[PDB]
Amino acid sequence: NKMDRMGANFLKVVNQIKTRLGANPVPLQLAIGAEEHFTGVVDLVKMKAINWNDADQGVTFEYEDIPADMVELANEWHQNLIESAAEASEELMEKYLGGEELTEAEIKGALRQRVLNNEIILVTCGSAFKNKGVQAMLDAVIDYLPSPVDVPAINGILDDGKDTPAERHASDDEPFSALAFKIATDPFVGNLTFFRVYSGVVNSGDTVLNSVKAARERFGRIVQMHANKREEIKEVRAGDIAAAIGLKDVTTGDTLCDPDAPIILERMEFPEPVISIAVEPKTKADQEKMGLALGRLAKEDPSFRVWTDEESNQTIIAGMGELHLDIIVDRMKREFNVEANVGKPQVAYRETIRQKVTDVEGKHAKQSGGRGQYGHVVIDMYPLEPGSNPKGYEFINDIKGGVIPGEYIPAVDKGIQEQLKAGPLAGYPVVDMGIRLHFGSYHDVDSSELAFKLAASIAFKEGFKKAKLVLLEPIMKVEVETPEENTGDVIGDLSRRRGMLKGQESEVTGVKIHAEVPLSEMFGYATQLRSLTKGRASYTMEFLKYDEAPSNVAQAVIEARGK
Amino acid sequence: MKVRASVKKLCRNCKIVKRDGVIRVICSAEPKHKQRQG
Amino acid sequence: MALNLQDKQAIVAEVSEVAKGALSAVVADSRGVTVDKMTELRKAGREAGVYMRVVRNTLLRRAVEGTPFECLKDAFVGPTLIAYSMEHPGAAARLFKEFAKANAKFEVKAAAFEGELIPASQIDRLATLPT
Amino acid sequence: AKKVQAYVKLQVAAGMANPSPPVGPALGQQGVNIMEFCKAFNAKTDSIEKGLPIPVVITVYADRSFTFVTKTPPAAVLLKKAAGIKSGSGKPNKDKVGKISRAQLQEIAQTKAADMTGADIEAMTRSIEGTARSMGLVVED
RNA sequence: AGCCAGGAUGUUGGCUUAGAAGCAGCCAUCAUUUAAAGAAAGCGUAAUAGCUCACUGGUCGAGUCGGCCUGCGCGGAAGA
Ligand SMILES: [Mg+2]
Ligand SMILES: [Mg+2]
Ligand SMILES: [Mg+2]
Ligand SMILES: [Zn+2]
Repeated sequence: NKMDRMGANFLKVVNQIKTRLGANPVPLQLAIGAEEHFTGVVDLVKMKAINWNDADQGVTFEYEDIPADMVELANEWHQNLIESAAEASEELMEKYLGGEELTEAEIKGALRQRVLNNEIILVTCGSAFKNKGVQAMLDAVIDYLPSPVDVPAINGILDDGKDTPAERHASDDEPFSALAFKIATDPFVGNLTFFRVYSGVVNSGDTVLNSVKAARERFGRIVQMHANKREEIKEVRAGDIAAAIGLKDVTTGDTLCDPDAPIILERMEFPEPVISIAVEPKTKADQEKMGLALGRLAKEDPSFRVWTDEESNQTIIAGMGELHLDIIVDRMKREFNVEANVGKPQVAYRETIRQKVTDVEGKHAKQSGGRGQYGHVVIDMYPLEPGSNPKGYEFINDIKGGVIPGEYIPAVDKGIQEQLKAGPLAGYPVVDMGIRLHFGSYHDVDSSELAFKLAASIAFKEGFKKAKLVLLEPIMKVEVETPEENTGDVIGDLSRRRGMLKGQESEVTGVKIHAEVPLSEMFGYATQLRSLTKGRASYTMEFLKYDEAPSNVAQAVIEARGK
Repeated sequence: MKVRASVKKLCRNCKIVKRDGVIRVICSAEPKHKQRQG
Repeated sequence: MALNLQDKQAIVAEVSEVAKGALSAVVADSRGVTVDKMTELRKAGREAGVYMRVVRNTLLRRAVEGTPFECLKDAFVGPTLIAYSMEHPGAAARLFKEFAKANAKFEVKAAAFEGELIPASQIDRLATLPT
Repeated sequence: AKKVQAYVKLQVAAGMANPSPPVGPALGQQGVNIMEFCKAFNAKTDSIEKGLPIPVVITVYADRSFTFVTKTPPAAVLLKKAAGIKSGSGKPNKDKVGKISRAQLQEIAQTKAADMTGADIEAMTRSIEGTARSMGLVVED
């Protein structure tokens, strides 16, 4: 398209297609003239130049005699078209090498065959803005693109798979099968399910089985579509794309069919969101309405997910881009109206001891005569190492001096959990603490456990202050691919940030870079990456082990509340 | 450019030229070393 | 530091080693490689000897003044870069072989490796006896 | 055709072949994979450095294979395994920068005189002597 | 001054050891290997390739290079 725009060259675009994408392309319609004097196109089969008329809006055109300005390159590419079409069967090539010109019908059929097996792509030229080329591309859609029964049938699995479970020829007689490719939002009914009937017939009011989830759905209003507009139709035949009102539970990519039809279809894969944002409405108490809006927009779109992380109150918004994610917020402002501003996510820190070990203890004068008991514990805090266990709590029982009563000796580890689980420093959990009980004191009458847990807590507190332990940031394993020309820029950007690097690896179609970066930094990293790489890079997060980092924010989150 | 009253050669590729009497610094490496008047 | 006294001295200090030992070499400055040429001049210093003065102060006038006392063909201008590798045990030794083998590979060019011959009339190498 | 062609000093000296993970992702230009990482180096990484530093030249070839006359056993490893103290510069004016004696020099001379040679076998011995002595501290012998 | 070009293959340095790269931090380390090797010049400095700190050989025919003092000038120097 845009053959009218300056710099236009059909040949260069064809060569770019061959060199970059990988397909070998056969020209179908060349172009007469330069960008401004784009009269029309010349087909390489009928040998006619369909110059379009400027006065009317492309509806009419006039056929000419393909002038001598391009009568040699045209013949050359026409011959290349013949030769390329002849690579469909030996009967074509044998007559082609026999010196006789093949008839147009067999050329078109052989091309349709080559498009069907996807060996070649047929390239047509034209400019929609200049009202030219569109009729010829639609014509080549009729002549070359495949109809539903112009390929073999779709396959599936039945009862955990079979040799040939389903080969459903698209017909009006076989039992109903379909796929719900798209879900849309209607404020007046609450859903809009787009489906393509691969093989079968279904009608208004007919019940269906959602094979994957094994449940019943009634088709209330099957309709056909003209963009936003909807037109009621009584029935949908096989091979037709329609929208189903009255579906309330079907996720994108779920097969909808009558019973005894293929349970699972191939449409089982979706991408992973790269951009993660937080959002919070101006009035904080619109949270239920916002949550409902997010839940609907997440059920319709499988690549947009909303999970409310339970460490904080923030709602986490994941998406494919900053555009994507802000269209998902102004759309909320306009339909299902809520006003919400996006921001940054908060910080999930942890802690590790800075290689300090002692034998600290705690003691409260709980006796006072009347109370009747008291508790004391001698503990020994130590770290193990940053990242050897999944269970950070390590406890090797060793109680020797003052051995406590024998019914809850191993039960003096779960009581320590309520300090390690959350919040000792600034409301952030701790990892790797090891306790090792050697001494203490008690009296074997009724040694109160809940007030013995106070001694352990004050012991942990004292150990913390004398330890001078430091904060641990979250750092993940990003992996990026890019062409071997932007390696310098990507590695420079990670180096500008406080990012480590790991792997000098080069693929065959690029390079896989591996880097360890913080989580408080690199907010909106994907969009910056696309900017500095010409939108040709992806990444992933593997949530690897935390690493130490010099942070001026690590203490600012606890000196905000002081002591 | 720079119209500072004290032009100097900030790097090695700067040259001192005296076009129109005015003493100028012209740098054939990076244009941030272009000054006007001695 | 190619001053007048240092040149007048090093001219004789480099003519002496080639008038007491074997012929010397010369290697131009066209295209040297990082290891292909550096380790070739390494092997040259290895086989030829550890006393060769691979430096070059072979100006035409300095040569005609200093070196031309004996074997006056050296006085002829050496219009190329020069790396001198003499040879201890006889004439036309491993150094001459390395120079002749460097004129076509493993160096820029060896300026045909003409060398110094006491007779100065034998174009052929010192293999006169057919045997 | 062209020897090596990519000269990047981003490879852990000896030890595990192709130790990219420690070396860092900043020299990704080179096209090394699991094919050229265990062809020749895997079978001749024994008599050079058994627990010591021996940098290796890849010598990648444009002939669609990888093989060349690889470098002989390093002197960096000779003077780090015959010494005991593997220290050096950085803390060379404060404590031991490693040991260097005539025994390590003779070892490297009789060992690294295959391919890592210079203007003499004794000249590569002086190379090992410089690589052992100029660390900042040398044993007295 | 102008032109024909050459600086490691013990050397991810023996290295702040996850190298920070024959020219990041860095310690110092001619490191024979020399028309050259400084473990540091702008390119990628985190790195190759191809121009190259520095340095010289070959060309090429009379002056050249920087400082110090002094005279007289130049810019700094825009108002009703
Ligand atoms: Mg003045
Ligand atoms: Mg003035
Ligand atoms: Mg003014
Ligand atoms: Zn400048």
